[PDB]
Amino acid sequence: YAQWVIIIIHNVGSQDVKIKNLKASWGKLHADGDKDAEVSASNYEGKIVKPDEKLQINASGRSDAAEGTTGTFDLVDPADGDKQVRHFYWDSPWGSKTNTWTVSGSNTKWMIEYSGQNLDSGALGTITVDTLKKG
Ligand code: NA
Repeated sequence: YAQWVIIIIHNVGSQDVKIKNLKASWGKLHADGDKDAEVSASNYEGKIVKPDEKLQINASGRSDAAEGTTGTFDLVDPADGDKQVRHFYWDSPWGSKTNTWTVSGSNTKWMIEYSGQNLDSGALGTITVDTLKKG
């Protein structure tokens, strides 16, 4: 449980954004403040984050294995036929390997800002992702 991430998507613009394809390849997804309460990625599939709302994802390594947390998701634009906005990848591996947080993709109608990631040894930490559809 030393390897964990909290990802907070904050819609700071005026247009809805949508999450799809959340998947942890290592570790689990869990409820806020509750690593023992696992949650399904399907609870997030297609969820809309409205203006000024936040959506929180919590992921951690396994309780009974030397396994960190790794995963991906996409943000898409529900006003534009779920057009891809950005792809996201996280990795907080068990052991000495540094952490990774990677945002990728091109959709010039959107601005995406993130901060909080710990790229050194230890947990990736709490990453806030602000989203804004440009006017
Ligand atoms: Na690590």
